[PDB]
Amino acid sequence: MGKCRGLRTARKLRSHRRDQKWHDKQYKKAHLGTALKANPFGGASHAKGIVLEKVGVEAKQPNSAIRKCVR
Amino acid sequence: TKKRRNNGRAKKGRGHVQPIRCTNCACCVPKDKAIKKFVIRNIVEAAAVRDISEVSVFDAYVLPKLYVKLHYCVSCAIHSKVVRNRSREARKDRTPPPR
Amino acid sequence: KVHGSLARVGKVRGQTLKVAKQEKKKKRTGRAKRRMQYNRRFVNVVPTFGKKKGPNANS
Amino acid sequence: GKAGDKEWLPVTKLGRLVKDMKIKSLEEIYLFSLPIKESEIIDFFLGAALKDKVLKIMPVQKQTQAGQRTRFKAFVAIGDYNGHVGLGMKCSKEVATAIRGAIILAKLSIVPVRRGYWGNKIGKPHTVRCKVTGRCGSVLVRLIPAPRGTGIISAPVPKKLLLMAGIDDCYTSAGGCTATLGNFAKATFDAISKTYSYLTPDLWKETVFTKSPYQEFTDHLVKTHT
Amino acid sequence: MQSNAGEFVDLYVPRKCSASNRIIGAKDHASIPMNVAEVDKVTGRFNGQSKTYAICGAIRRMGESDDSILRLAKSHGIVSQN
Amino acid sequence: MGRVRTKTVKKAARVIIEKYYTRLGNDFHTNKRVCEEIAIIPSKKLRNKIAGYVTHLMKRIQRGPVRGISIKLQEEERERRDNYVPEVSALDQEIIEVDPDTKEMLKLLDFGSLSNLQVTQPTVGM
Amino acid sequence: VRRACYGVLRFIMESGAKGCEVVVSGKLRGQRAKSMKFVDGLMIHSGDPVNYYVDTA
Amino acid sequence: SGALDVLQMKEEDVLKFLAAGTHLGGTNLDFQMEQYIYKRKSDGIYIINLKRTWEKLLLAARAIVAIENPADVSVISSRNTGQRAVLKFAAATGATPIAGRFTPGTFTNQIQAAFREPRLLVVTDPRADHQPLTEASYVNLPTIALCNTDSPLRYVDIAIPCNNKGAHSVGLMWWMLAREVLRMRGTISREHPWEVMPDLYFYRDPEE
Amino acid sequence: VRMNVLADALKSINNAEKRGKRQVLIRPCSKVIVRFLTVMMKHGYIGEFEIIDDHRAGKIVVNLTGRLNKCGVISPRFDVQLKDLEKWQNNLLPSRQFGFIVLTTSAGIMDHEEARRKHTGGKILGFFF
RNA sequence: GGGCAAGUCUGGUCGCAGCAGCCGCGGUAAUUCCAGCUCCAAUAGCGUAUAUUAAAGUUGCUGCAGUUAAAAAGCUCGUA
RNA sequence: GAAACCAAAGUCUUUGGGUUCCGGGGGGAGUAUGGUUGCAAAGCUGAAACUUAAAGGAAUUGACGGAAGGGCACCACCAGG
RNA sequence: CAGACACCAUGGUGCACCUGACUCCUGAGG
Repeated sequence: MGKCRGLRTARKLRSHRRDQKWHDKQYKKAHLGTALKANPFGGASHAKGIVLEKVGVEAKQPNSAIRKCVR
Repeated sequence: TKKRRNNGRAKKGRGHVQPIRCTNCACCVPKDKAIKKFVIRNIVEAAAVRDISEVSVFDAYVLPKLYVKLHYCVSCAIHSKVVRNRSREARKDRTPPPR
Repeated sequence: KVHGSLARVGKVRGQTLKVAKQEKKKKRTGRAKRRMQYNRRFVNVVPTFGKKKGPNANS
Repeated sequence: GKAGDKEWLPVTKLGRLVKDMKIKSLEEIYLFSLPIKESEIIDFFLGAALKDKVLKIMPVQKQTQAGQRTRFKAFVAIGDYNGHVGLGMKCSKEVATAIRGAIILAKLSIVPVRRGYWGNKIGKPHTVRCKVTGRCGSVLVRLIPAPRGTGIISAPVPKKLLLMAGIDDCYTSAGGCTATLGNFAKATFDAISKTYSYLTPDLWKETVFTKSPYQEFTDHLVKTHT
Repeated sequence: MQSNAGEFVDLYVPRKCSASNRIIGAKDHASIPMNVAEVDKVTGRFNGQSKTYAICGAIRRMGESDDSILRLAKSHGIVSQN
Repeated sequence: MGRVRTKTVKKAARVIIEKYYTRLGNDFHTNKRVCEEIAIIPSKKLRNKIAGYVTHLMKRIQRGPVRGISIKLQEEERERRDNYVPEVSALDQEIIEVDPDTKEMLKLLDFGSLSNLQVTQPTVGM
Repeated sequence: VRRACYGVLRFIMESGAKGCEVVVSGKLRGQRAKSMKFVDGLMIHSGDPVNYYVDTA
Repeated sequence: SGALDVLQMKEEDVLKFLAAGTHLGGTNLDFQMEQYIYKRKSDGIYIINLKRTWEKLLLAARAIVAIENPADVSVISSRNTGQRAVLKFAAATGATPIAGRFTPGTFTNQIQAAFREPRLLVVTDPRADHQPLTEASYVNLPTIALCNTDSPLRYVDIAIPCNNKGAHSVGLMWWMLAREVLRMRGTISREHPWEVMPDLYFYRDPEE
Repeated sequence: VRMNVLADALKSINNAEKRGKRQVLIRPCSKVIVRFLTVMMKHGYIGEFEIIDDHRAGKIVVNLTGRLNKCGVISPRFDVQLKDLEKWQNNLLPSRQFGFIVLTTSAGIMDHEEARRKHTGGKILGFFF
């Protein structure tokens, strides 16, 4: 358990929960805006681009195939 | 998890101890986390004594003993079978082999 | 890994061709089809024949 | 074709009394809190409206001296829809055998589960009178009574047990490992049985205790031995 | 366990105890009573009419039971040399 | 070393000894024939091992009952012999020294006796 | 497989047998081999009496 | 109770008790036997209260009574000193006898080479008859037992203070028990004592 | 040292009851303890108690019965305006058919059924059933 | 194919093309692919991507965990 | 309590005595970066991209040990041919 | 217990697989 629970300790609970919230990986990435900055989705849902080149990709094991991507 | 409750002999109610050395492997080990062995043995052993008792004259004296308090470190004490591996149930006993 | 060379594409589709059975009957519309499933399964032939058997099972 | 058979062999006072019909129900036995070591007793008083559900057929194994070894572990649950249920686990060499033994074990273990109400008191029990919790391996299932028409709000494996139990309305919350199914059923089994173990103020009123059926039927149950 | 004014819900009514005031549940082990015979006194020779005490799993596993039985027996009588 | 007796032999031997005690001798040759009469044994080597062990048993048995085996008649005889009376119970033992608290146990049962006093060199028995 | 084995096994035992065993060997389910033993009663493999006492096919 | 003067003890019993060495006990302190104790002998050892030994013995005896078949009380001893003891009890009262090894599983095991059906167990020490004591609480059987100040009291209902190890102590208590049950229901009758001596019980006592 | 006195008393009784023990020594002894015990006693959950008087602070010996299943403490106390009483009652009691939430109201330490009739709320002490 | 409701499908391919949120299939007798056929689910709607919410007692006020799984400051004094 | 254990690691879904500290899958990393203390060596605070459905605990059963007590065989040794 | 106690490194892979219903059916008679 391990928390304070007096008759005036509202402030302490309120701030302690806020401070610990940030630890979680799922929370942190989204709230610091990292998701937008690094990846093109987060702040968009679909996005249109121009094809740079067609790539063949000799897929990393396990599974033996040529995966085949575009850039 | 603890594989020995006392950790090879305890050091509880004592905050630190000095280290003793091994008498045949010379390596530092705590005094009460290591094997301590009294060795009382005759001066003329079971070897010499047979001719020493027959040849002696003008004598009436019971044989001296050599007293030495050996200390062995864990690795040497297991090796040369001062102590040896035992059942995990048997470990909970502080009762050792009689002398 | 990284690579760069495409090789073979549409290999399986290059030797499989589609065909059609057409219709004796239309595939049924809305309410009629929903009712038809309940009748075909239960009120027919009230079930007493067989057990442990699927609608498309070969088991 | 194939057909069943039944045979009675007593090794105990209880078996003889049941067949002679000096005991007419399991409820008497439960009250006196005496064990049941014969499947025939349950078969004789019921033996109809007993549904056996195999909860899982999952194999386990141990490694033998030369290569592998494997066996089937079966979980069977049994119960009427009148407030009696059992659970039996058996492990055997083949799937069929494991379930066959499991059924017998399930019948033997049959225990009354008390049925109560959410708040009602007319129109006959639809849930439990008290919230009951059971734990198995760090899984905890908490059964909470629910009012009529709510239905059983539970995961499939606990819902089936509750159905047999005669609890038609229940809220559940389960916390802990959700990957494990044998534990989940076992924990729910612990919970349902606990309803009798709760002392309610409607159950306070005291009784003068049994004089034991062994003592009273002593003369009757001389057949060649008491 | 009654419902309403005194309608019967219930599958059976369980035994109770008076050595710890706790019910004997539902099929439990180490749950048995203890019929002590009455003697009619004065002319001797057993006459009925059992005194029964109910012993639960709980008391027995906590090794209480010996003392308890005496308290129960003495309080309601009757045994010679009290 | 080799050819220690098996369970099959010993079981049969126990059987035979109990139920045919008076018939059985102590001589291999005659016992071997008795085993033909009182049993069907499908090999001579087996019958010989049975017969053999039964003589060895009879020899031990006729010194009274021996380990792992008993004959009903001998059990009856020991029973009757043991009627043994080692007290009659109190000796009488009246008015002798007793412990100072055992004394108050007699005293408050309307008797009393002579009693030990004083403590010297405790711990007691040491 | 199991139904067939159980029916024949049960019938042979019912006729009067000290015991019996039925083995089905070979492949099943593609490319792996399996054996199963469906046994009931008493069976020996010991010495010369096995030839006399047990009939096989 | 019964007819009543000799059920408040008598000198005859007090002499037999003292002779058989019942009175001495262990040196372990108590928390469940403590009530029974009369007084403590100097520097350890407890003097049991004969008054308490009586009442418990009678309550035990009474529980065997009100069964119309005495066979479904199993008298149990694995102690050597009490093998003869229980054998005599079984002749007298009509108990089903268990002398020497119990052999685990006779109140348990559906498939077994022996099964006994009791309703009440009487034990001579539940730290030697520990197997019956454990087995009984798996199948809902009450157990009386002869307990000293270092015997387990768990799964024992009614304890009878007594040394109950060795000598004539185990014998005498079987004699007195048999005498008591026969008084209420037997053919001694009328709550007066037996014409059989305790010496028929006791141990074998090595025969010269 | 002791920052609540209810919490110690309630535990003490329950732990006794588990054993089958029919006595406890609770202390420091306060007005609220007396009041809680009397309401509890009236409904039959515990047996009678006896207050021994000392100039230390008092000590109470409670003779308890096993008609109780749990007496919990709501520490720290919360306000109840008769529309959080309902929320508590469903949450923390096994049915609405039995058990009492015991509060302190300005019209006296009372069970919540009486509270509902008065329509006087206050601070929640604990509960039992 | 499993989670997942409905193929111990038929032809084709054979770790290739593809499938694949995740677990995993496909290296020749593929119930996962590619077509056909059949069946299932929802039905004028359904699929997909993504934010957020529920499930999640995986942020634990109600209601978390910290001997060993992630986690008691070296220890004490001590003011807010 | 998951067990190993543990009269506390008990009085926890029947969840709540007081107060404090730390954790939120595993790696990147006590690294980067700024600040701070230190003569120095060093100490404190302390990220991200990306990577990945297992990292881990405990017990169970096997296999294996140049770990400890054992036995048995001329497919092993001994004495020898 | 209370005689002697030495170097020695390296090395790869798949298929272990999952449901219940007793006849040789007797076949002169039946």
